[PDB]
Amino acid sequence: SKVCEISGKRPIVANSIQRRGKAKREGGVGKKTTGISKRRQYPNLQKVRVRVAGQEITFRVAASHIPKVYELVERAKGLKLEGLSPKEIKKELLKLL
Amino acid sequence: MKLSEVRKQLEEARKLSPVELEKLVREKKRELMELRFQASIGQLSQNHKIRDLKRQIARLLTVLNEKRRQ
Amino acid sequence: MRVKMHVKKGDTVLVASGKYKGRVGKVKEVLPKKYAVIVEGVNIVKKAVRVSPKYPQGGFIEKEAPLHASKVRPICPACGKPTRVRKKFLENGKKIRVCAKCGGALD
Amino acid sequence: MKTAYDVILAPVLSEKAYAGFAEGKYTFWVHPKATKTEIKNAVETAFKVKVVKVNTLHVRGKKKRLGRYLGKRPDRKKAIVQVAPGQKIEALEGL
RNA sequence: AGCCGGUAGCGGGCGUGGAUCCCUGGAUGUCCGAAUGGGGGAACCCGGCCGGCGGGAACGCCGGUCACCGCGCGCGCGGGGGGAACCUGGGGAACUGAAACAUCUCAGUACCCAGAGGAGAGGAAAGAGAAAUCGACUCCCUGAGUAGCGGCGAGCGAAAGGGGACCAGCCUAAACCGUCCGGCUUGUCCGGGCGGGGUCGUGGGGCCCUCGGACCGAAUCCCCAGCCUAGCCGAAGCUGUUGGGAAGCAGCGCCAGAGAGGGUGAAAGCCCCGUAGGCGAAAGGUGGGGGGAUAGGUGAGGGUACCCGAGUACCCCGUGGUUCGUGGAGCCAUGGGGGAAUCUGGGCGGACCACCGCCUAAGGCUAAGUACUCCGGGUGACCGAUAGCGCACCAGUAC
RNA sequence: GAAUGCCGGCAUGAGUAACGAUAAAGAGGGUGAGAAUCCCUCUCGCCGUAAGCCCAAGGGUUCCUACGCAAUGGUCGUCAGCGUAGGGUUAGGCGGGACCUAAGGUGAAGCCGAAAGGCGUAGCCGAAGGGCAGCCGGUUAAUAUUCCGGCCCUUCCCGCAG
RNA sequence: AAUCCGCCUCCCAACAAGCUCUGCGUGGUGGGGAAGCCCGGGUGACAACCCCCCGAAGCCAGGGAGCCAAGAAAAGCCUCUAAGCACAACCUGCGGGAACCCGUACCGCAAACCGACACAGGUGGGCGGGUGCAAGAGCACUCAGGCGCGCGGGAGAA
Ligand SMILES: [Mg+2]
Ligand SMILES: [Mg+2]
Ligand SMILES: [Mg+2]
Ligand SMILES: [Mg+2]
Ligand SMILES: [Mg+2]
Ligand SMILES: [Mg+2]
Ligand SMILES: [Mg+2]
Ligand SMILES: [Mg+2]
Ligand SMILES: [Mg+2]
Ligand SMILES: [Mg+2]
Ligand SMILES: [Mg+2]
Ligand SMILES: [Mg+2]
Ligand SMILES: [Mg+2]
Ligand SMILES: [Mg+2]
Ligand SMILES: [Mg+2]
Ligand SMILES: [Mg+2]
Ligand SMILES: [Mg+2]
Ligand SMILES: [Mg+2]
Ligand SMILES: [Mg+2]
Ligand SMILES: [Mg+2]
Ligand SMILES: [Mg+2]
Ligand SMILES: [Mg+2]
Ligand SMILES: [Mg+2]
Ligand SMILES: [Mg+2]
Ligand SMILES: [Mg+2]
Ligand SMILES: [Mg+2]
Ligand SMILES: [Mg+2]
Ligand SMILES: [Mg+2]
Ligand SMILES: [Mg+2]
Ligand SMILES: [Mg+2]
Ligand SMILES: [Mg+2]
Ligand SMILES: [Mg+2]
Ligand SMILES: [Mg+2]
Ligand SMILES: [Mg+2]
Ligand SMILES: [Mg+2]
Ligand SMILES: [Mg+2]
Ligand SMILES: [Mg+2]
Ligand SMILES: [Mg+2]
Ligand SMILES: [Mg+2]
Ligand SMILES: [Mg+2]
Ligand SMILES: [Mg+2]
Ligand SMILES: [Mg+2]
Ligand SMILES: [Mg+2]
Ligand SMILES: [Mg+2]
Ligand SMILES: [Mg+2]
Ligand SMILES: [Mg+2]
Ligand SMILES: [Mg+2]
Ligand SMILES: [Mg+2]
Ligand SMILES: [Mg+2]
Ligand SMILES: [Mg+2]
Ligand SMILES: [Mg+2]
Ligand SMILES: [Mg+2]
Ligand SMILES: [Mg+2]
Ligand SMILES: [Mg+2]
Ligand SMILES: [Mg+2]
Ligand SMILES: [Mg+2]
Ligand SMILES: [Mg+2]
Ligand SMILES: [Mg+2]
Ligand SMILES: [Mg+2]
Ligand SMILES: [Mg+2]
Ligand SMILES: [Mg+2]
Ligand SMILES: [Mg+2]
Ligand SMILES: [Mg+2]
Ligand SMILES: [Mg+2]
Ligand SMILES: [Mg+2]
Ligand SMILES: [Mg+2]
Ligand SMILES: [Mg+2]
Ligand SMILES: [Mg+2]
Ligand SMILES: [Mg+2]
Ligand SMILES: [Mg+2]
Ligand SMILES: [Mg+2]
Ligand SMILES: [Mg+2]
Ligand SMILES: [Mg+2]
Ligand SMILES: [Mg+2]
Ligand SMILES: [Mg+2]
Ligand SMILES: [Mg+2]
Ligand SMILES: [Mg+2]
Ligand SMILES: [Mg+2]
Ligand SMILES: [Mg+2]
Ligand SMILES: [Mg+2]
Ligand SMILES: [Mg+2]
Ligand SMILES: [Mg+2]
Ligand SMILES: [Mg+2]
Ligand SMILES: [Mg+2]
Ligand SMILES: [Mg+2]
Ligand SMILES: [Mg+2]
Ligand SMILES: [Mg+2]
Ligand SMILES: [Mg+2]
Ligand SMILES: [Mg+2]
Ligand SMILES: [Mg+2]
Ligand SMILES: [Mg+2]
Ligand SMILES: [Mg+2]
Ligand SMILES: [Mg+2]
Ligand SMILES: [Mg+2]
Ligand SMILES: [Mg+2]
Ligand SMILES: [Mg+2]
Ligand SMILES: [Mg+2]
Ligand SMILES: [Mg+2]
Ligand SMILES: [Mg+2]
Ligand SMILES: [Mg+2]
Ligand SMILES: [Mg+2]
Ligand SMILES: [Mg+2]
Ligand SMILES: [Mg+2]
Ligand SMILES: [Mg+2]
Ligand SMILES: [Mg+2]
Ligand SMILES: [Mg+2]
Ligand SMILES: [Mg+2]
Ligand SMILES: [Mg+2]
Ligand SMILES: [Mg+2]
Ligand SMILES: [Mg+2]
Ligand SMILES: [Mg+2]
Ligand SMILES: [Mg+2]
Ligand SMILES: [Mg+2]
Ligand SMILES: [Mg+2]
Ligand SMILES: [Mg+2]
Ligand SMILES: [Mg+2]
Ligand SMILES: [Mg+2]
Ligand SMILES: [Mg+2]
Ligand SMILES: [Mg+2]
Ligand SMILES: [Mg+2]
Ligand SMILES: [Mg+2]
Ligand SMILES: [Mg+2]
Ligand SMILES: [Mg+2]
Ligand SMILES: [Mg+2]
Ligand SMILES: [Mg+2]
Ligand SMILES: [Mg+2]
Ligand SMILES: [Mg+2]
Ligand SMILES: [Mg+2]
Ligand SMILES: [Mg+2]
Ligand SMILES: [Mg+2]
Ligand SMILES: [Mg+2]
Ligand SMILES: [Mg+2]
Ligand SMILES: [Mg+2]
Ligand SMILES: [Mg+2]
Ligand SMILES: [Mg+2]
Ligand SMILES: [Mg+2]
Ligand SMILES: [Mg+2]
Ligand SMILES: [Mg+2]
Ligand SMILES: [Mg+2]
Ligand SMILES: [Mg+2]
Ligand SMILES: [Mg+2]
Ligand SMILES: [Mg+2]
Ligand SMILES: [Mg+2]
Ligand SMILES: [Mg+2]
Ligand SMILES: [Mg+2]
Ligand SMILES: [Mg+2]
Ligand SMILES: [Mg+2]
Ligand SMILES: [Mg+2]
Ligand SMILES: [Mg+2]
Ligand SMILES: [Mg+2]
Ligand SMILES: [Mg+2]
Ligand SMILES: [Mg+2]
Ligand SMILES: [Mg+2]
Ligand SMILES: [Mg+2]
Ligand SMILES: [Mg+2]
Ligand SMILES: [Mg+2]
Ligand SMILES: [Mg+2]
Ligand SMILES: [Mg+2]
Ligand SMILES: [Mg+2]
Ligand SMILES: [Mg+2]
Ligand SMILES: [Mg+2]
Ligand SMILES: [Mg+2]
Ligand SMILES: [Mg+2]
Ligand SMILES: [Mg+2]
Ligand SMILES: [Mg+2]
Ligand SMILES: [Mg+2]
Ligand SMILES: [Mg+2]
Ligand SMILES: [Mg+2]
Ligand SMILES: [Mg+2]
Ligand SMILES: [Mg+2]
Ligand SMILES: [Mg+2]
Ligand SMILES: [Mg+2]
Ligand SMILES: [Mg+2]
Ligand SMILES: [Mg+2]
Ligand SMILES: [Mg+2]
Ligand SMILES: [Mg+2]
Ligand SMILES: [Mg+2]
Ligand SMILES: [Mg+2]
Ligand SMILES: [Mg+2]
Ligand SMILES: [Mg+2]
Ligand SMILES: [Mg+2]
Ligand SMILES: [Mg+2]
Ligand SMILES: [Mg+2]
Ligand SMILES: [Mg+2]
Ligand SMILES: [Mg+2]
Ligand SMILES: [Mg+2]
Ligand SMILES: [Mg+2]
Ligand SMILES: [Mg+2]
Ligand SMILES: [Mg+2]
Ligand SMILES: [Mg+2]
Ligand SMILES: [Mg+2]
Ligand SMILES: [Mg+2]
Ligand SMILES: [Mg+2]
Ligand SMILES: [Mg+2]
Ligand SMILES: [Mg+2]
Ligand SMILES: [Mg+2]
Ligand SMILES: [Mg+2]
Ligand SMILES: [Mg+2]
Ligand SMILES: [Mg+2]
Ligand SMILES: [Mg+2]
Ligand SMILES: [Mg+2]
Ligand SMILES: [Mg+2]
Ligand SMILES: [Mg+2]
Ligand SMILES: [Mg+2]
Ligand SMILES: [Mg+2]
Ligand SMILES: [Mg+2]
Ligand SMILES: [Mg+2]
Ligand SMILES: [Mg+2]
Ligand SMILES: [Mg+2]
Ligand SMILES: [Mg+2]
Ligand SMILES: [Mg+2]
Ligand SMILES: [Mg+2]
Ligand SMILES: [Mg+2]
Ligand SMILES: [Mg+2]
Ligand SMILES: [Mg+2]
Ligand SMILES: [Mg+2]
Ligand SMILES: [Zn+2]
Repeated sequence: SKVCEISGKRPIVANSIQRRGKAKREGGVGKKTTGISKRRQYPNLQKVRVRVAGQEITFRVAASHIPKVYELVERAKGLKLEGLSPKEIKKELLKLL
Repeated sequence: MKLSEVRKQLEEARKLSPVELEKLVREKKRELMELRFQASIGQLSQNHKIRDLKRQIARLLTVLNEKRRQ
Repeated sequence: MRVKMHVKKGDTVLVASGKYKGRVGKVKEVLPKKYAVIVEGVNIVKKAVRVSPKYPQGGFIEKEAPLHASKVRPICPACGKPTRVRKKFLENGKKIRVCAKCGGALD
Repeated sequence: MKTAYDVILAPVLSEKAYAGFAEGKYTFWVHPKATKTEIKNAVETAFKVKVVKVNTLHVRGKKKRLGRYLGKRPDRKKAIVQVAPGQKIEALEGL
């Protein structure tokens, strides 16, 4: 329920629209709206744990960009990464975005 | 303090060293305390001298500051 | 920035208006913040003074009351006539007041 | 620059302060920020004595008015310094 | 040529050897405050380290320094907080109106929040939309209360085009080349950095052949004009008379690129301050105008089909935006699922299909015309102390 | 000319109700322009698990002295918690800080949330709890475990000896 | 890590002692010191300063017993050891030096605090003497101390 660290996908506000009646295309009188109220659509955030330069790195990422984490790991092979902390490894991977 | 005395005080102050300017400020600050004491017992009819000394001291510290900025 | 004064202490001025109009006298003092001058022997008033160290016996003194600076006009020391003042740039070149009727210096 | 003469402002002029001269206790107005230790040193290098005891108290300014304008006198600080046996501060012996 | 603020006085001083005062720069600038050594009930309290002072080791004082986060190889640079409105983004009501009320309205308003700057946003067509057309964006007029939207109720309400203001266009990613670094799965490798190259819709670029060898020029830097932050010169009236007083009345004059206005004892072109017309910066600020640098900018065929921005386009589901409230509902945006291609690629012209055309998405920047008024000035068929700002006065005070 | 309109002024009620505990007063002397009301003396009455004394909050010079009485004081006022001025608060040992932790607050690590922000073991802050060395007397118009006197004590630094 | 603490075993000591700490008394020494009289001070006075009794809810204290509802933390302190360092360091005695910041006036059951007021209201802790009433902080009187409540004078109806 927050922000994708890879895509920047973020919760958005959407309306919930309750309708009644038969649609005109089916020969009905038409749809009537018995209620419109705000709600939120969340990104499909999940955890992606991954080992890079011998250290466990955790990403909070929308499912749509799960493969983008592994791409960042692949491209990480060309980086002077060993000896660094997880916080510092993470910053490097994200910089390759 | 007349203008001529102020010009002259500045010329002579700008020839002293920082160490000399400090000793002189210290001397004038004891002079200023003595004026204060005489003022508080109503024995200083020439009260303008208190303002004069304080601005003398300010001028000296201003020159002390000149010499130490570069 | 500064109150403009066409007259100073102490040149010779004519008092050209008021009860003392026509009088000539020296400017004893100029009061820029009141835009007023004090002319010797002009605008005399009786002031009450209390019995005091300063004034034993008490009674009254005589004081010169200020005159609006526009009521007064300098007497040119060259031609001896009441004059508006002009400005002249010398060769220094400082600026001086000069008489408008002839051209003499007033200072 | 800070000197002994910035710490010691004036003597305290009162019957209670004068009562102290007879036993070597001299009372000054000192800078409100001044510490007992620095008042000790200030008195010693100004009056050429040895201080063996310092007492201090803050003196709050008196609220005063002039017509419709209520105000305050400045806050002050008093120091009573005890000088070594047999010593004196002739400037205050005054009287 | 006077001066030591409002502020007189007491008591003393200063100034043509140029004071007070006004402008610019500098110095000093206790403590609190983003407050940042640490703590804290703001303006207090308590420390580490280096140096100094005292007889000084205990104690205290003086100077320097010590928060956190971001970025870049312990050190540097940056950030933090504030600002009357104006601006953009992230969120986002209700009364009310519909003479009840729920969709709808009020309104993406009020307000909360983040951010920006003297503006901000937007901006160089995957545009418009029917002109065989136009040619970034912004802003004004108009188109037009039109087209439309709408419990087709109440109401809501475009765009194109035309007239104007201003004017300006650029940098990248990828192919390919070079170089450095490291990865382990040893090289014709893959990855990372840097440099070159390249930037477009008459499609453009790369590579390969063939042909050909100075003019433009910044939005960046430099100089200068001009401007601001003090100022200066500036024409011409005397006499009598009534009056406390002349500027009124009278006599005789004069100036005017100045007869705007305000003062002066009453009603003054010529007494004063000004006005018309002119003049002025060592210093700081500005400089969009002028000049100069620099950055950058630049051919034609033919072949090759190497590149042309991906969890993207595209389709479906849930919504938002638009005049569009599910409507025949396209377009632009996107939370979920599925998921391409590189010009013979792709998006659009209001379902959809064909035809015919328009355009080049998934990287970034970009003056000016526009908004506002804390601040300075100018001007009112604006107020004149119950008015005009809440405050003409020691008011965001007393209370 | 009216809006129980708004602001201000001034009336009526009216010399009326009231003057705030039914613990209570009387006289003499003094001061002074002025005295039921201030000072002094005698007498009387009231409180006395308080209506006396000490401390903490809160208040902030109201404390002491001199000079005052326009207003403040429910009358009066020469008086005063009122006006003007001068003076007055002194600590190694009392209280708090340079010590400790409580709830709670804050918060390296970490977790969460459109933004603002919400949480969070350690740590830190947080007292009227823990801890820690001063008793009695004298002195001032006004301070006193603070000044002084007597007799004691704590910590820190340095040094000596063990 | 530990020689400390915990656990097991043995010996002695153990309701004794020992060591230690606090209270109270005494204690070199320093103070105080009434009525009355006289003008807060002098005198009383070279003051005296002793005996008996009552006696706390306070002190010794971290005391004892009973009970169930089962009754803070951390530092100071002591002990153990680690890096270290063992010419140092710490401990004990003694000596000299050093010892900062803030509060302290005054009101404080009230005329100075909260109630618009010098307001019969509200405001936490300690001391709160004597006699009698069975006791007591109750009640009456009264000590020290503090007051008569900031309008009065008459009259003697409803
Ligand atoms: Mg729904
Ligand atoms: Mg339908
Ligand atoms: Mg049909
Ligand atoms: Mg419908
Ligand atoms: Mg999850
Ligand atoms: Mg997973
Ligand atoms: Mg998806
Ligand atoms: Mg998917
Ligand atoms: Mg000067
Ligand atoms: Mg001038
Ligand atoms: Mg005249
Ligand atoms: Mg005449
Ligand atoms: Mg000049
Ligand atoms: Mg300084
Ligand atoms: Mg005395
Ligand atoms: Mg010192
Ligand atoms: Mg103190
Ligand atoms: Mg003052
Ligand atoms: Mg003054
Ligand atoms: Mg004088
Ligand atoms: Mg004078
Ligand atoms: Mg000059
Ligand atoms: Mg300046
Ligand atoms: Mg200072
Ligand atoms: Mg600060
Ligand atoms: Mg700080
Ligand atoms: Mg802090
Ligand atoms: Mg040091
Ligand atoms: Mg010394
Ligand atoms: Mg030292
Ligand atoms: Mg320092
Ligand atoms: Mg420091
Ligand atoms: Mg911020
Ligand atoms: Mg902020
Ligand atoms: Mg800002
Ligand atoms: Mg918005
Ligand atoms: Mg946001
Ligand atoms: Mg929104
Ligand atoms: Mg908004
Ligand atoms: Mg809501
Ligand atoms: Mg509604
Ligand atoms: Mg409404
Ligand atoms: Mg309406
Ligand atoms: Mg309507
Ligand atoms: Mg309605
Ligand atoms: Mg209605
Ligand atoms: Mg209704
Ligand atoms: Mg409604
Ligand atoms: Mg709306
Ligand atoms: Mg608004
Ligand atoms: Mg901001
Ligand atoms: Mg502009
Ligand atoms: Mg912009
Ligand atoms: Mg932009
Ligand atoms: Mg483009
Ligand atoms: Mg038409
Ligand atoms: Mg709308
Ligand atoms: Mg148009
Ligand atoms: Mg047009
Ligand atoms: Mg224009
Ligand atoms: Mg153009
Ligand atoms: Mg290699
Ligand atoms: Mg690569
Ligand atoms: Mg490379
Ligand atoms: Mg090209
Ligand atoms: Mg091509
Ligand atoms: Mg450019
Ligand atoms: Mg002029
Ligand atoms: Mg003129
Ligand atoms: Mg006449
Ligand atoms: Mg005339
Ligand atoms: Mg005429
Ligand atoms: Mg004109
Ligand atoms: Mg005119
Ligand atoms: Mg005029
Ligand atoms: Mg006329
Ligand atoms: Mg007229
Ligand atoms: Mg005129
Ligand atoms: Mg002009
Ligand atoms: Mg001009
Ligand atoms: Mg070619
Ligand atoms: Mg290809
Ligand atoms: Mg493209
Ligand atoms: Mg991408
Ligand atoms: Mg959709
Ligand atoms: Mg729709
Ligand atoms: Mg809609
Ligand atoms: Mg429809
Ligand atoms: Mg639609
Ligand atoms: Mg289509
Ligand atoms: Mg989506
Ligand atoms: Mg779509
Ligand atoms: Mg095509
Ligand atoms: Mg295609
Ligand atoms: Mg599309
Ligand atoms: Mg489509
Ligand atoms: Mg189209
Ligand atoms: Mg431009
Ligand atoms: Mg701009
Ligand atoms: Mg613009
Ligand atoms: Mg404007
Ligand atoms: Mg203005
Ligand atoms: Mg008018
Ligand atoms: Mg008018
Ligand atoms: Mg008025
Ligand atoms: Mg008004
Ligand atoms: Mg009027
Ligand atoms: Mg108003
Ligand atoms: Mg104003
Ligand atoms: Mg006022
Ligand atoms: Mg009517
Ligand atoms: Mg009425
Ligand atoms: Mg009424
Ligand atoms: Mg009525
Ligand atoms: Mg009314
Ligand atoms: Mg009326
Ligand atoms: Mg009214
Ligand atoms: Mg009225
Ligand atoms: Mg009346
Ligand atoms: Mg009335
Ligand atoms: Mg009557
Ligand atoms: Mg009646
Ligand atoms: Mg009656
Ligand atoms: Mg009555
Ligand atoms: Mg009553
Ligand atoms: Mg009564
Ligand atoms: Mg009498
Ligand atoms: Mg009497
Ligand atoms: Mg009386
Ligand atoms: Mg009387
Ligand atoms: Mg009395
Ligand atoms: Mg009793
Ligand atoms: Mg109060
Ligand atoms: Mg007062
Ligand atoms: Mg007192
Ligand atoms: Mg007082
Ligand atoms: Mg009193
Ligand atoms: Mg008196
Ligand atoms: Mg009175
Ligand atoms: Mg009176
Ligand atoms: Mg009276
Ligand atoms: Mg009264
Ligand atoms: Mg009265
Ligand atoms: Mg009253
Ligand atoms: Mg009197
Ligand atoms: Mg009173
Ligand atoms: Mg008083
Ligand atoms: Mg008076
Ligand atoms: Mg006194
Ligand atoms: Mg002591
Ligand atoms: Mg303490
Ligand atoms: Mg310390
Ligand atoms: Mg602490
Ligand atoms: Mg702590
Ligand atoms: Mg954090
Ligand atoms: Mg928190
Ligand atoms: Mg916690
Ligand atoms: Mg601590
Ligand atoms: Mg603490
Ligand atoms: Mg405590
Ligand atoms: Mg305690
Ligand atoms: Mg203590
Ligand atoms: Mg003791
Ligand atoms: Mg007292
Ligand atoms: Mg005292
Ligand atoms: Mg003592
Ligand atoms: Mg030894
Ligand atoms: Mg172990
Ligand atoms: Mg013992
Ligand atoms: Mg004992
Ligand atoms: Mg004993
Ligand atoms: Mg004795
Ligand atoms: Mg006695
Ligand atoms: Mg006696
Ligand atoms: Mg005796
Ligand atoms: Mg005898
Ligand atoms: Mg005897
Ligand atoms: Mg009990
Ligand atoms: Mg027990
Ligand atoms: Mg139980
Ligand atoms: Mg227990
Ligand atoms: Mg705990
Ligand atoms: Mg601790
Ligand atoms: Mg070792
Ligand atoms: Mg010792
Ligand atoms: Mg300290
Ligand atoms: Mg203090
Ligand atoms: Mg207090
Ligand atoms: Mg005290
Ligand atoms: Mg006291
Ligand atoms: Mg007291
Ligand atoms: Mg009282
Ligand atoms: Mg008391
Ligand atoms: Mg009570
Ligand atoms: Mg009580
Ligand atoms: Mg009381
Ligand atoms: Mg009161
Ligand atoms: Mg009260
Ligand atoms: Mg009363
Ligand atoms: Mg009361
Ligand atoms: Mg009670
Ligand atoms: Mg007793
Ligand atoms: Mg009986
Ligand atoms: Mg009994
Ligand atoms: Mg009984
Ligand atoms: Mg009984
Ligand atoms: Mg009893
Ligand atoms: Mg009872
Ligand atoms: Mg009772
Ligand atoms: Mg009774
Ligand atoms: Mg009794
Ligand atoms: Mg009594
Ligand atoms: Mg009574
Ligand atoms: Mg009475
Ligand atoms: Mg009464
Ligand atoms: Mg009667
Ligand atoms: Zn002349």
